[PDB]
Amino acid sequence: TSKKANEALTRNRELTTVLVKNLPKSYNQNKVYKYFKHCGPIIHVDVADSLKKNFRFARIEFARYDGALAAITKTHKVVGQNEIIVSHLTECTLWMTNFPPSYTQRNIRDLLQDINVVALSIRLPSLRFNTSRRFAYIDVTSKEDARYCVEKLNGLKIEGYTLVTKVSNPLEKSKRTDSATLEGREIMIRNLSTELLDENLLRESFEGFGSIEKINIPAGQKEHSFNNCCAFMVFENKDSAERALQMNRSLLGNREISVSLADKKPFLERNEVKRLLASRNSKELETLICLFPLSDKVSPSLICQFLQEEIHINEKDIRKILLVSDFNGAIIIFRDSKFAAKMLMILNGSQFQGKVIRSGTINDMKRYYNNQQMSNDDFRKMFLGEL
Amino acid sequence: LPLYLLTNAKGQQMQIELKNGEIIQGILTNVDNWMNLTLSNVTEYKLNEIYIRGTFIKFIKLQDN
Amino acid sequence: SVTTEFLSDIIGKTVNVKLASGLLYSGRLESIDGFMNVALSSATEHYESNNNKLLNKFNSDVFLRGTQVMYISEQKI
Amino acid sequence: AILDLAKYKDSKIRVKLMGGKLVIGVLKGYDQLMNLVLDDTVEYMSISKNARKLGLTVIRGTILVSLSSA
Amino acid sequence: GSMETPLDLLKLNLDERVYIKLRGARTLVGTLQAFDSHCNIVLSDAVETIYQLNNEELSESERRCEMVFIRGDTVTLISTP
Amino acid sequence: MGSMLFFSFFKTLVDQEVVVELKNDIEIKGTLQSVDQFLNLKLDNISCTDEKKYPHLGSVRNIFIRGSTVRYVYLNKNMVDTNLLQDATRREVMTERK
Amino acid sequence: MSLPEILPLEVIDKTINQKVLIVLQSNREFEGTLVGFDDFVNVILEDAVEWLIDPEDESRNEKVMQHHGRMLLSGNNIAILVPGGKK
Amino acid sequence: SATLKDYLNKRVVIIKVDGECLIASLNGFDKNTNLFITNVFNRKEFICKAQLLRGSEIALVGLIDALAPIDEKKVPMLKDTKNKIENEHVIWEKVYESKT
RNA sequence: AAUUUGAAACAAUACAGAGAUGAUCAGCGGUUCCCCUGCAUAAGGAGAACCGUUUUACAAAGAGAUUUGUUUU
Repeated sequence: TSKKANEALTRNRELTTVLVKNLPKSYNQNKVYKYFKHCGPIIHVDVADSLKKNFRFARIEFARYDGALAAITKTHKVVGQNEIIVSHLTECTLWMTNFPPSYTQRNIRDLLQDINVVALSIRLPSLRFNTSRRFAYIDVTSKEDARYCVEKLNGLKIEGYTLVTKVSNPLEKSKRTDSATLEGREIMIRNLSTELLDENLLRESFEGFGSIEKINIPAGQKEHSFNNCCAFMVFENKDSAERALQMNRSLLGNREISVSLADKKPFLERNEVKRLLASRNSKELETLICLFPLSDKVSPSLICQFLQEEIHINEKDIRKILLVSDFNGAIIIFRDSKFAAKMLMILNGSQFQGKVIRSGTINDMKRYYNNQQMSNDDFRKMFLGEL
Repeated sequence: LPLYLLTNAKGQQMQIELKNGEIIQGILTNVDNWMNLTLSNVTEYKLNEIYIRGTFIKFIKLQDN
Repeated sequence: SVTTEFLSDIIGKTVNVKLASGLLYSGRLESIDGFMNVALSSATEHYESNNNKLLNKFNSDVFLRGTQVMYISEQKI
Repeated sequence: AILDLAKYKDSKIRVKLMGGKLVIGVLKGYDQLMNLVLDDTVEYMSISKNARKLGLTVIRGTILVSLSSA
Repeated sequence: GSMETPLDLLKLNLDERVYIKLRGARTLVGTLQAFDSHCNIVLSDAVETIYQLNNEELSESERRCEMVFIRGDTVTLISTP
Repeated sequence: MGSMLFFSFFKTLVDQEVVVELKNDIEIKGTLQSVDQFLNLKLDNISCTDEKKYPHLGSVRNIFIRGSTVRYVYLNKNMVDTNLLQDATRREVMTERK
Repeated sequence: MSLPEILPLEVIDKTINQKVLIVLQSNREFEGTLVGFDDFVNVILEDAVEWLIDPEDESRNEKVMQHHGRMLLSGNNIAILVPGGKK
Repeated sequence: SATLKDYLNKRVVIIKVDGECLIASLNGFDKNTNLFITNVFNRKEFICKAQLLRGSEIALVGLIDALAPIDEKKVPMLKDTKNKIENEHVIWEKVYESKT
């Protein structure tokens, strides 16, 4: 069995993380560092304002437990003229999901602010391996604040999205709505004819392999009279789907179909990006630009949103936005090469998330990344002398 | 493709007109990726070798071969 | 380094800037960069020497291309 | 890269240079960028009457256009 | 404090009429719309002036144009008219 | 590395009629078809302007031009947003030296 | 036995604070005290003499200017460095 | 993208910076426009077949259609890319006194 | 080891931290290299980069080979 030493790694997190309460208004992140760096090597420091802005909180993630203990010995010391308190940060962490795709850290801080909850730390995930990732861990200042956030924020509708707010505990994680695809139970059937795009016929043709949970036929295939149609079929267990792959290269009706396990989206996007990065054509590449350098936490919705709110680009001018974290950048694919060229001109040197970014072609993005990674006689005499 | 042709051209007779309108007549013995040369048995317009800085080349007349 | 310290302690002094073409510019060095681009206020233009016939007197800042610059020197005369 | 100056490391060479200058002298040393140290240097401008003596010199590798034996 | 580079100071002249002296005894005057670190320039409402020597008398001719790109390598100096 | 500005500028003028005047005094009317990182120009359906005094071509409809031989590129005011050029320029000089 | 080598940039280093003559590609030279240089052999000279040089007769040389203070002489056109200066 | 692909193995007119035209066939090229060309002749006795032209010296490549039509010889003779006039300073002092 | 089209990637986006990943950004075989545990040597530790090899549904069409100090006079 694989065991839950998740409780191990979470205990490590709390155990080596401290909360410092009641630092002076004038105390910044740097001064927190100087005050505590004698306690032990520090991994991270967060500072947050109090509710009435009269003092500050700090979160310090220490490398090792002895450092957290040393930090806690500072409880009831006096800083400036403020008496601080140092304690382990515990049962003060939320996991939040399904905020709107365009919410930023500031939006989340302000969300908690609206109900008079100070947020000490908001931690967003890397989009390296899945561009769609969207959740957050939030450390607040008390166990009560955590319970209040769950009571008030779980189920709240924000921009049409039903928010999820939970007291953080990874063991309680929900089963995803796409888990069937993630689990390898969903097959994709390709190269069906229009005559064959029929749920009943597919059930008779595939149900021998195992119980079918679901059949999805993408819309628009009959209406646009496609030569080739696709369908997706989810089986209740992995063994059934695997055995159903034997229908590959087999005859169905009067057509020859392909059948394979459905790939997941992050995989498909990376293969699209891999295809793009190796390209030597030019009609497609000349319609896209790159922005760099960017945090691997920046989602396409934020980049699209940035183009709309800061650059005033029309939604339908953007064909696609793809992340390229191996070069710390992002690709924006537009509708014509002239518009792309003009966006290239407008965007280079602009500010995003408070930092100046540059635009350019793919090779430009790669290059930037790689680059960041006395008497004549006297003189004659010494030499002559050696000879 | 051109520097490739010079690489294989190793051992050919050649005439090199430089920016200074001087001529060199010799037998290519080495080029590099920057187009510098060394050539065997040479006429300036007497020498056995010569090194020619590629930036100072106007063009090279090769053999019809 | 010796060069960057030179650029630091010649800001504001009067200089002569000679181009490769032999044109000579005199005036107060308002700005200089690493590429030897120059901005000069009150620039006179002579050929080769300040003692020759005056070609131009300039009334605003003149910018000069570093790629064309042969030398820059302090004027003490 | 292509020419090992060591074979030329102590004889008189003929060096043509970019601005028209011709220089002859004994090769004392060199680097990868083809900067050279020459002794007994003579500088010719563009025959024999156009001759200046310079003694010990360094020719900048950046303006070298051709090198040969002398 | 800090360091205005000559390029930065020249960008202070953006949208204004400038005087450019070019290689080959030629000068332009126009309204500076753009330039880069190579001194490539886009001038609007420009006026080129070509100066020549007939034996011992100075003669000139002029061209005028709406919008003109200028390759930096021909530029010897920039100032104001 | 930098530049970019005029490269992007020219990418906006592809399919516009321009006149390229060269260091050799030759003037060429043509349709911009492509540009590269060195600002080499490929012009389609060319004709020598000023005068066909420079007949040396005649039987030439599309030319490649080495960026380093260009002296002037004449354009029309209709073709350019002078706001984008001034804004982009202030951002770019800022970029090349920082 | 094998007596050591001379490296050009090392010679130029050994010329700092001595007199030097810097000859350009054209018929022009600057004599002065070498203050320092950079990677590209841009040179800082102090109280430099600027000469135009007659090819036939070294006496009919022309002193273009006596410089005072320091000059930065761009290493673009620099053909030859002579430590100790002329003769 | 602007490559010299379309011009491969087709007849071409080359203008070199010296101000010399060339009729040729462009067999090869690199990303420095170093021209590998064959069956070159002026504009008009055949000089040769097979030469390397160095990109630095190329001003202009033009794509031609048929080799005849055309020939010429009473033309002011085209210049070079350099504009080394002569006594530019003389011209500038003339302009100074002209503005006085 | 390539591109374009048939060709529709569905299923409400989100649904558990660099605590993420399918060569998706990998495993394995090798080469070289940046420091430590240390006098040495020698376990082993933190690994980086290049080169072999292990993965890819079907069809058709046309065919990308450009390959990682010459362009700021």
